[PDB]
Amino acid sequence: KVFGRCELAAAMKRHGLDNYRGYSLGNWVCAAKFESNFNTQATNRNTDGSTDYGILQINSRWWCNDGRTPGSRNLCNIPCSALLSSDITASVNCAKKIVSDGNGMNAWVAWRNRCKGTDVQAWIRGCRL
Ligand code: NA
Repeated sequence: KVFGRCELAAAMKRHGLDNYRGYSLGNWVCAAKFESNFNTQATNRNTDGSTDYGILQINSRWWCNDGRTPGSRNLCNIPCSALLSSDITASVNCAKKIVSDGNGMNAWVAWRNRCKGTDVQAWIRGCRL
C-alpha cells in the first residue's frame, strides 16, 4: 500500500508516534517519505547481507527475522514480512523500540541526513489531525 501523506500522518498519530521519545509527528512522516516513499512494500538489501523492510525500512540485523541474516537478532519478535503489511501497526511498534535504543532517530540514516534539523512540521501541513 502507498499511503497518502496525511493518511500516513493520521495512522502514525493514532499509533502514538507524535512526540514519541520527543520526536514530533513530522519527523516520522519525513523519515517515511525518504525511506519508502510511503510504500509499505518497500525493501532494500544492505551490503552486509541484511535487508530493510517496510514504510520505515526496518533492518533485519537487529529488529526482525527473515531467516537469512546470519548472526542477527529479532528484538521486535516479528517476521520481517510483517513489516510489509498495509496495516502499519507492526512497523510503528518496532520503530518505538528502535528509537529507544540510545541514538534516537539517528538510527535512520535518512532521517539524520534529510530530516534532522529541517522544518519537519511541513510534512503534516494541511492534515486534519
Ligand atoms: Na533507506
